[PDB]
Amino acid sequence: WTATSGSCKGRCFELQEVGPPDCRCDNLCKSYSSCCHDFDELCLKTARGWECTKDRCGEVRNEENACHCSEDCLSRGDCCTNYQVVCKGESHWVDDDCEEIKVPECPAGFVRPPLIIFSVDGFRASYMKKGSKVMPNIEKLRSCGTHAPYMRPVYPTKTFPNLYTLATGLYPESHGIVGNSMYDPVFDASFHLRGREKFNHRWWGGQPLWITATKQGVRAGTFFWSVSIPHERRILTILQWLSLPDNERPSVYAFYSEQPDFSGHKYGPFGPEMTNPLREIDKTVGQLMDGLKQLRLHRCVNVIFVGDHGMEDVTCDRTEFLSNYLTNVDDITLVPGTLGRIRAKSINNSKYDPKTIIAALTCKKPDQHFKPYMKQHLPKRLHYANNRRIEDIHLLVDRRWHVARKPLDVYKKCFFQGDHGFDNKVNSMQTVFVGYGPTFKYRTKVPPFENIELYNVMCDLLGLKPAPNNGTHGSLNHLLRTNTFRPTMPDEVSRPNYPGIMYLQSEFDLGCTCDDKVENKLEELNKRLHTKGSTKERHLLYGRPAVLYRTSYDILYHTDFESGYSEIFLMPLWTSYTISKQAEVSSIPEHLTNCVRPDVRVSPGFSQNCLAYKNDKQMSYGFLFPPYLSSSPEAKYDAFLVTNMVPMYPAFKRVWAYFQRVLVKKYASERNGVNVISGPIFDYNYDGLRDTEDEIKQYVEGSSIPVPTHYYSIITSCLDFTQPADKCDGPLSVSSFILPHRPDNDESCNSSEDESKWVEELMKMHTARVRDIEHLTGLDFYRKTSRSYSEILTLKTYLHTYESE
Ligand SMILES: *[C@@H]1O[C@H](CO)[C@@H](O[C@@H]2O[C@H](CO)[C@@H](O[C@@H]3O[C@H](CO[C@H]4O[C@H](CO)[C@@H](O)[C@H](O[C@H]5O[C@H](CO)[C@@H](O)[C@H](O)[C@@H]5O[C@H]5O[C@H](CO)[C@@H](O)[C@H](O)[C@@H]5O)[C@@H]4O)[C@@H](O)[C@H](O[C@H]4O[C@H](CO)[C@@H](O)[C@H](O)[C@@H]4O[C@H]4O[C@H](CO)[C@@H](O)[C@H](O)[C@@H]4O)[C@@H]3O)[C@H](O)[C@H]2NC(C)=O)[C@H](O)[C@H]1NC(C)=O
Ligand SMILES: Cc1nnn(Cc2cc(C(F)(F)F)ccc2CCC(=O)N2CCN(c3ccc(S(N)(=O)=O)cc3F)CC2)n1
Ligand SMILES: [Ca+2]
Ligand SMILES: [Ca+2]
Ligand SMILES: [Cl-]
Ligand code: NA
Ligand code: NA
Ligand SMILES: [Zn+2]
Repeated sequence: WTATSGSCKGRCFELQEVGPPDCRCDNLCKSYSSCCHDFDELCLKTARGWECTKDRCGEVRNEENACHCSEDCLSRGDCCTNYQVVCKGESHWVDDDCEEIKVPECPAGFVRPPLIIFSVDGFRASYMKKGSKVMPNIEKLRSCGTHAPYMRPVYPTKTFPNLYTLATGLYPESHGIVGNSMYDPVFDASFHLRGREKFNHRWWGGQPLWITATKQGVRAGTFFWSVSIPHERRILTILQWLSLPDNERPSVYAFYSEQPDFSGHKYGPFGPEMTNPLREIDKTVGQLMDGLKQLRLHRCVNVIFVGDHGMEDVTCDRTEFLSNYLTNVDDITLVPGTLGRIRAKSINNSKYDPKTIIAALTCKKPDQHFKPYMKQHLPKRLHYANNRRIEDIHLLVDRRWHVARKPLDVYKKCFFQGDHGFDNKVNSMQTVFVGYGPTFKYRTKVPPFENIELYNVMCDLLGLKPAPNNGTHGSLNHLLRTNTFRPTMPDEVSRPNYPGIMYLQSEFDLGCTCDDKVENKLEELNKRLHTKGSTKERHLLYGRPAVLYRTSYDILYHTDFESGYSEIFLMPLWTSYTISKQAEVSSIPEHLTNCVRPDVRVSPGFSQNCLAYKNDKQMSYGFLFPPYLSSSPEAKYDAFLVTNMVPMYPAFKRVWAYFQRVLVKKYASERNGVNVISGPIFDYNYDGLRDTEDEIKQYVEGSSIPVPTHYYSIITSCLDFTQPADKCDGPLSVSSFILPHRPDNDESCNSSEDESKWVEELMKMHTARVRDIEHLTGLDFYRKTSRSYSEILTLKTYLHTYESE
């Protein structure tokens, strides 16, 4: 019930919410059908439109008008945004030259520069260049302030997950808005864009910026706008709140535009019909900036211009139908479109089987335009699994396509020419970031970054402590003139042991063999120095990784590589080696094919054994430092130490051996040397965080040797490739991956072909940030470089995407 006979007189766009049944006058009352009877008349005035004209200048105030051009409008804070231009000979903000804002220039009574977030739906990154001729105000923000060539959204690249990620700094698996449509099996309730379930607070986790602000004493405008409120009235409302008295005035505001997304779905991302929505959005930015200029706030407020996701060409004919693959199509529920999520239609059917659905959807048609995954197998960079609202079975849809359950779903629903939701590394899905104001830098371009980082920066802009989130605070310090956050590196929790030679060969009973009994004081002191760390500066270039949890591990040195060997997991946590551009690849010699050698620094009890692999018919082994890249025949024996061995499915060994034999030397050639850190990851509860021992679900049969869910590598070189990786004076360059450790290559449809045709494609799909690996291992890399810590945090958030420009 709403008692809609209250009044909005003196309450239009009130900031505090009034509870049912009393009627509301806030910017969300329409969406709840709860506005007072006189909300339209009082709060949504339209008379005489949105612009002053010469003949209105100096008019007698008429309270009916949408906005005013009477002499008293400046002190009332309700002039039309163009009032000073039409009536007082002033210029539009866009016509003024840009001039560096070195210090905030704020009216007295302003405690801090306000922040205005101007959010645009479906604004594809490339619109900034391609539409620049019809967007002069946006182009002035971009060229005079701080801009990125693009900003990466979160997956799925849909509105609700992304706007709420912008507001919280959280991945959708953590904040709970994992799609525009969701079923929660614990609530037994469905969330949809249409209707009332979405307003229930139980769906929305984390802490959005307006709550962070309010908890810390910083007042916030209400961020949400009902769709029927015209944009001109939204801008006027913001400008009116900015005229409130000091103690009542908010410091943070949001504007939202449904465009250009609305027209992009109808016309495609570059339909000729898209020029006018871009012009209209630019005009709205111009009203805001003119309005700030009237209030003397145009060199006081920080403005962020930001989008939720881009837009791709998608039409009805590019739809795959599950009815062309599955026999049982009526036994499933599909969430369809630019991603798929599948679950059982009925929980009472125990002849539903995910294994059979996946197999029926795998590589079944030559050009197939989607790929099925159990969610724990999705690329870890998507961070899309740890939530009960994410169905176990997921379809990753190719850009430009849809999936649907049956043809009748698509013609009983062609209209549309645009859509979005695909993998967040797809170029068409990228969106925009510009920051302009006293706290942002002047005429500065910054590299692309992820939208999960912005909440921390918005908190820095407002002097707030951010709630715990998934940004890396400090990684965006290079966007800011001041208010930077100066983090300190985490403290190491476990210090390593440095074992020497402590065991005789006969103490080991591992079932391993090696033909190594090939028997010099010159060369002998030398090999002793290598085991004590004499080449360590060449192979460990950025210091040893720090171990941020409690565990027992050993540093082991070798001529060609250094490792941190876990006595608990029986294998290295990390293995670090440098490969110069001059390095040569060699074979594994015949007599060494099955060689595994006890390591006399590490007890039998803290070693793997060969018998376990012999007996486990599913599981084989590989090595972390590759024997192919040994510096000499004699050094190569170190690569067969049992402390360099790790468990690998034979199907995974295909991928790993090709990476190590072919790709590393390719990278060294191209990048002028590389330093590689490789290791295992265990994430059996798919939470993106390092597993403890009692979470491990699989061991090499009959043993305590844990099986990794993934293998990573971090591949670092000099950004100035004219300097070799091991003698780099300035910034670094990194690419990394987290490969899933699977017992088949069903993910790669062309895996019967030579590895040259499919392995690197797989690795690109599983590209990762160094920070993703940090979460999954509890290790902290790049501890000892020449570089500032914020620069290193930016390097750790980099993702190498393998998209063109
Ligand atoms: C990205 O950043 C985020 C934020 O930093 C990281 O997420 C944090 O990760 C921590 C570990 O996974 C986690 O800390 C746990 O908190 C538990 C208390 O939880 C409530 O309180 C917080 C704070 O206000 C709150 O935000 C939580 O919100 C979640 O849950 C509600 C729904 O109930 C949602 O609305 C909301 O969206 C959010 O859901 C997400 O997180 C949960 C897990 O908390 C998932 O289940 C969801 O799928 C979704 O992703 C809560 O309201 C606390 O209980 C935990 O302690 C347990 O484990 C420790 C080990 O130290 C042990 O001492 C205890 O025994 C205890 O276990 C007991 O319970 C078990 C379960 O019943 C049981 O098995 C045992 O036998 C025991 O009885 C733990 O400290 C923190 O909640 C989240 N925060 C958020 C906001 O998500 C995230 O990791 C980052 N991601 C990456 C990749 O880095
Ligand atoms: C979601 C979400 N999370 N946080 N916020 C708040 C937020 C955060 C941020 C920012 F600062 F974070 F950037 C910036 C702006 C906003 C306000 C967004 C807003 O006013 N709307 C209401 C209209 N919405 C909407 C879209 C489409 C349809 S449909 N399918 O029926 O056409 C129905 C809808 F209700 C989009 C959200 N929105
Ligand atoms: Ca959107
Ligand atoms: Ca885990
Ligand atoms: Cl969805
Ligand atoms: Na085996
Ligand atoms: Na295959
Ligand atoms: Zn859309």
